[PDB]
Amino acid sequence: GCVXYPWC
Repeated sequence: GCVXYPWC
């Protein structure tokens, strides 16, 4: 995933 943006 993306650190800060787990919805990415």
